[PDB]
Amino acid sequence: IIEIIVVCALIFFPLGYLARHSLRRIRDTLRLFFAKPRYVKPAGTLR
Amino acid sequence: ISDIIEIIVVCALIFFPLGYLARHSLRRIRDTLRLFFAKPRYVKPAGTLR
Amino acid sequence: VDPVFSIGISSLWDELRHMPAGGVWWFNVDRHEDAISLANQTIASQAETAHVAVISMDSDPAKIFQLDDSQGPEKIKLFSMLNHEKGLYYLTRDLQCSIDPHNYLFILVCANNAWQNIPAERLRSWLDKMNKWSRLNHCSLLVINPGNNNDKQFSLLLEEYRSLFGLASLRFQGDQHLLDIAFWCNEKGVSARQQLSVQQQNGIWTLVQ
Amino acid sequence: HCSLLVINPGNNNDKQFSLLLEEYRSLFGLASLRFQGDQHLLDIAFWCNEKGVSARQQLSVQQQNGIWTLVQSEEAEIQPRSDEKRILSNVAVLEGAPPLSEHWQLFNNNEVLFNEARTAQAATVVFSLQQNAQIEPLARSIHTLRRQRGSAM
Repeated sequence: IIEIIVVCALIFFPLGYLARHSLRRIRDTLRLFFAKPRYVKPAGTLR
Repeated sequence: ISDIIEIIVVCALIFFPLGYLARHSLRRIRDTLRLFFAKPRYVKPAGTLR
Repeated sequence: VDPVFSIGISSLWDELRHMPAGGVWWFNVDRHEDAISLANQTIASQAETAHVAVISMDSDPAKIFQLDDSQGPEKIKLFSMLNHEKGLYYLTRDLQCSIDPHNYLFILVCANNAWQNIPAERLRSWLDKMNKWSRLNHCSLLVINPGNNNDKQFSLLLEEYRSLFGLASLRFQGDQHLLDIAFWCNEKGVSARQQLSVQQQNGIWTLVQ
Repeated sequence: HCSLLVINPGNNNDKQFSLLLEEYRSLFGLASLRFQGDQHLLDIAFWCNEKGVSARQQLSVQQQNGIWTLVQSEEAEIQPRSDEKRILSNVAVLEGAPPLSEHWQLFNNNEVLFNEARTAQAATVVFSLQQNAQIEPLARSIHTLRRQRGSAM
């Protein structure tokens, strides 16, 4: 009931703090995945 | 059971911005606390040696 | 721990060759062929384990930038952009999308008089953001600009010596070229206002002592 | 927008000195003063301000009655030459002709010109002489400029 509600509250608090601390990491991973190069397009790894 | 899960999810969400806004304004909160009182320790101003 | 890289001029002192990753260095050259030759010699002068990228404008980079078969890294990550200011504006995000930029060297060979249209304020902002990004992601950026009358731009670059970590220029003098090292900051110390002469022998920049 | 002046008394900071040499990104300028019996040798590895960057300069200073005075070797390199192309000339030098380039800055007389040239380091200063009465003051101004702004001018 209210007890388990407060448990979940605590959990999501530092959980949301750690997620915020990794803001830069999240941003970089998302940029790598979605991958929008608007003007600079990799021509190709040359040998 | 269904109502329990619903309330769980609600609490989860609300505490996400609660912990997202706490971190976002964290730097500003420390600043505000400082001028309130905090504790000017260690280094102590001697005086205005005119 | 982060490796240091070298500039592509032979017979040159290590005090003016090494660029520790995590800053911005700037180069000016008088002619486009000089820019491309210097870029190719820099690429051929890198360590095997190093990670190097090249960004070019108004051309297909696979046909203008070469690699020596005896020295240098196994492969390089060529890039290409429009001959426009927006390409330089987005460079950071565009490179982050396709590459993890930690411990990398970026050679940016612009077109002839490409940096002529960029206003002074936006150039200052670009240099500041590039310096901050370089310190944040531990990457080094080398800029090679073939131009003629960048005296106002060169004074602008000198005023921004905090953003840059080294500014040098290359001027054509008929049979030899003059290297003017405004300043340089590397692992072995800091230099200030040297003048050195370098020649092009068989396409290789060799310092004449 | 605050400046910090770190004064470090030390004897065996060789490792610390090498660390500070590597620490360019956090230090505008690293300066060392060494006592050598009668005079102090000032060794500035690098130094930066609004007038440029100077690197690897060794100078000699002496403490006379508690004051720090530079030795008469006051002709040491003014390393930065950022205004090597700026031409600071009296308006009379150009006999009504337009300024030749963007590098030409004109001045009304040889007193505003002297004031502006007290801040230059490698510029060309062109004075205009029209009377014999202004030879001694011009000589004094030239003397002050040469004895303070170095040989690059």
